[PDB]
Amino acid sequence: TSMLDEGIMVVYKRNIVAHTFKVRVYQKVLTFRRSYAYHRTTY
Amino acid sequence: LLGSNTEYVAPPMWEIHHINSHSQCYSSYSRVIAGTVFVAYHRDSYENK
Ligand SMILES: *[C@@H]1O[C@H](CO)[C@@H](O)[C@H](O)[C@H]1NC(C)=O
Repeated sequence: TSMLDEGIMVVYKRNIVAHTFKVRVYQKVLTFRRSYAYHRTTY
Repeated sequence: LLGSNTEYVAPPMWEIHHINSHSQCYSSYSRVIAGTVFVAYHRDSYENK
């Protein structure tokens, strides 16, 4: 007593590259130096 | 008790050369900003030991 579909395949990832976008940051920088004064040698 | 600024500063190159050829630093920092030079000493009124 003697005695399989075929096709075309496209595979896809889950994508992991996190989304970039630029951001504008507005801010001010106040700096306070302080000094002493005697003769000609500022401390 | 009042404030406490503390700033971290690079020595001058002549001093770098001193440091690593003698194992010692000078007890004074000096930096010029705008016109005049400014200067700090270790304990107050100290010299440049
Ligand atoms: C301390 O001494 C060094 C060399 O002896 C000198 O270059 C420096 O200007 C001095 N700092 C002072 C006098 O404040």
